[PDB]
Amino acid sequence: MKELIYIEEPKILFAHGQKCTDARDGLALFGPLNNLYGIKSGVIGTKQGLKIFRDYLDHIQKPIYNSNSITRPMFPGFEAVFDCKWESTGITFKEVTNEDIGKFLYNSSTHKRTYDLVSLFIDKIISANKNEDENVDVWFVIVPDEIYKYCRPNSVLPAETYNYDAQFHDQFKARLLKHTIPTQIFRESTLAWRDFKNAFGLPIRDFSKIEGHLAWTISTAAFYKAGGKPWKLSDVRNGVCYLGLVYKKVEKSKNPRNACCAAQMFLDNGDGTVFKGEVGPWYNPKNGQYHLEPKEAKALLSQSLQSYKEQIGEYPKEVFIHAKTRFNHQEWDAFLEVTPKETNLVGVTISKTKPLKLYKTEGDYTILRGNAYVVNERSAFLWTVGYVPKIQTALSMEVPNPLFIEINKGEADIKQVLKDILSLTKLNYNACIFADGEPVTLRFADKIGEILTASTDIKTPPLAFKYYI
Amino acid sequence: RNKIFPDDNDFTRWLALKLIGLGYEVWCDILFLDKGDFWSNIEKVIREDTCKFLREGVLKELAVAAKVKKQLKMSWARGLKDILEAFEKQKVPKEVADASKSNLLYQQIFLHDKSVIEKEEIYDSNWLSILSFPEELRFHEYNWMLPKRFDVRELTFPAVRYKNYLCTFAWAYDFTYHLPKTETYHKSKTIRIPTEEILSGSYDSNFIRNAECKRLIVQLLNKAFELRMKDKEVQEYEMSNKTAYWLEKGKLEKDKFEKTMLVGKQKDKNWHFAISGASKLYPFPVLMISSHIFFTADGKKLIDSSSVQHSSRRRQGKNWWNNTWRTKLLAFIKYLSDDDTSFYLEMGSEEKVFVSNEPVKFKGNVSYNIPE
DNA sequence: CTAATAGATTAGAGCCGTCA
RNA sequence: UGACGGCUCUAAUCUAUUAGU
Ligand SMILES: [Mg+2]
Repeated sequence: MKELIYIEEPKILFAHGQKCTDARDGLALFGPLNNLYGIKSGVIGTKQGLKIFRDYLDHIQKPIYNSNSITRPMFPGFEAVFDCKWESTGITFKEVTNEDIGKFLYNSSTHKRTYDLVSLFIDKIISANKNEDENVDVWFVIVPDEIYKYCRPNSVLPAETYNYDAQFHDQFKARLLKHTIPTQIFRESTLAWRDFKNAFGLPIRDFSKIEGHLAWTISTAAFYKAGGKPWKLSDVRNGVCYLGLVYKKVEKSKNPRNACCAAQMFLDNGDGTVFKGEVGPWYNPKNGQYHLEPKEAKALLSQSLQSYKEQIGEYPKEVFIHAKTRFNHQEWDAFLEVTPKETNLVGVTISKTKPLKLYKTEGDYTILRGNAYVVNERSAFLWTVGYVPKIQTALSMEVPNPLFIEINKGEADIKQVLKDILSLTKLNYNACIFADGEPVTLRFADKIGEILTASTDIKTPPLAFKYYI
Repeated sequence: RNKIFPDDNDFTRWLALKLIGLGYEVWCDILFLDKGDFWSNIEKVIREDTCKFLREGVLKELAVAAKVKKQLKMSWARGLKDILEAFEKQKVPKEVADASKSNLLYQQIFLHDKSVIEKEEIYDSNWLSILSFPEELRFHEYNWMLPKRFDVRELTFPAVRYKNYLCTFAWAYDFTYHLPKTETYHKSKTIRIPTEEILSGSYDSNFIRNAECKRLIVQLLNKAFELRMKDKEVQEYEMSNKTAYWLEKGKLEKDKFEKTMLVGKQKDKNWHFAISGASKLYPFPVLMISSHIFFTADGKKLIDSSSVQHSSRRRQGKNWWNNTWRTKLLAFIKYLSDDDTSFYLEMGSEEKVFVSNEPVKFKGNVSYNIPE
């Protein structure tokens, strides 16, 4: 008979040096780490986008209720939970003429009108940022739904501007990298979710029970993009530096141009936990292969180590590299070339797709989350998704597929690696959640990859995650 | 002394927690979960150590407050500020403020019946245990005695080409019908290798590599699984990269096997549970059975619209729970069992590979109380 | 270099659900 | 692109065998 072990709860630190396990109530009862002053917002778009954004900012400061409060916590207001006022008074509105909008949705080609839209938004943003006496905190982007809906990559409307990407968000985020402006991209469908209906009398998707998490998620992401931190960890020990690595492909190009991006947990000596993406995209000319060349991987690891040392003062003993693919011999040689003298390296491979479904004998609820099945000394299943005793509900719907955490190379302890991986599932600032089904060290790198893919000429890339998330 | 006396449940919760957080003592019924001395204490507090106070019951409380007074002779931020100003102006006493008490009360009250129970549990799995293997791995030297386009996968016995050999678990003189020139075969030129050393990892030879040998054996296992599924009058679906084997309609007894429903009807359309065989030798020999749901029109002919397949699968998978997945998997596995405890894969005239019908059982240490 | 048979690995688009 | 998960189809790429010179 085979045995199962349990991994202790990670817990997360909050204001006043308190501790808890759930991020939402850790913020609600105790507050965020720092204290902000205010947030200033500016809408780019039509007057309709202005109206929608003002309505959303008025709704965020007010209490939000659902049918049953057991499933999700309620929203009491952004200022009350973050201790900083942010409403529709510190606003800078930039018009977008409908006449200019109409003149671009006519070429029937996605490339030209997409590039024209990106330019017509970025020029207004830069003009407002430069030639105005106000100082907006976070620049907000509102996009009409139908125009982008017709801007799909493999779609048509029923050469200077033709050799570019066929997507809006990616190129738009890639073109604001050299300006270092915190820009947040909203589709009109998200915020104006109440003014869109159908000819049936009932919504297609039941959004009446996810309003609270929508509000929490957008508020946390915005507050992060304002320069504040909602929470951090309680037991980040010295010698810990998590580093991510995700692969992406550029699709429409002469060469396959495999795109690999990195993200990095580490300490900033301010008694906090600062997440910055020390990422400048590394290109793999070979087709189909998902292995960095020695040069690019060596550069990635050297940049991570230098960032840590210049951030803290000494090279950490241990480095964790969470990857979605396995490693080769020369790649590990490249990572070992810049490894400090008295240090060791661990590479965790997380193969998401593997068939293993477990059944409880009596109950219809799935396996408990923090369970761990030790196949061997260098292999284990960790149910990053599972039943949560804190909220008594199920994170996933169907039977979860446990992640296959393999210590691909190096020597470590399976218990410690699994505990650290479980801990890293709460440090996202996009959505204020309980725990993530995938480590954020393997997801924020992917979001970086999808952001900084549409263009490759950018020099001096942004560091913080306010820009990309 | 030193104490101060269902539509707004969370509002009251947050208000009380915040008032405690700023150092204002709040007494409420949400502290003591147990009920049944519940009113006498309140009356004693009102009569003895109550100085200032901040439906039939509401009327009675209002009357009590009036008697006490006679005897004495937008947003929530504005409300919170007004409450704080009123408390400060009235000079309501307070002690040293701390959040440790609030954290402890939250830990010991909010998540009382949501804790960890140290109880061992047993879980099933989708891995079918493998019992035994035939005594040898057979390689047949079929030199210039078979057609070059003979298409080895058309045979009734599982075999796959390798260099100039043929690998199978059958005798050297099987399937002579499809390959007529078989009789003049010398038996001393057939390579036999025992399964134990090659599978456990004790076979290093130039003829075949261990990873290659494992790939060959799992190919034979998948091919024989396909042949067995064809043998049991079970239709097939050619998936995106693999093959799935789905029972027909009316094959079972009242569409039920061992008190389990595997094929059924949805609206005016028929759905069919299916399985996919993929044997792997890591960590230990198993015969993985992934689960799928396909939809057809009349129950026998597949529908040629992948979008319809995905939409129907996602619509059906919303209502499925752990019990249903377990029951369907175990019933489908038991339906292919032979006699009592295992079903063989017909990989030979008299030689078979035994794979047990009971999936591997996992044992745990910590359980979850599943409180209804 | 080029075309068939398997396994094992990888990404990418497109769609569905959140109540009870 | 407010999030997450579970999926379908989808091709590409590595290894071994075979046949096109
Ligand atoms: Mg972003």
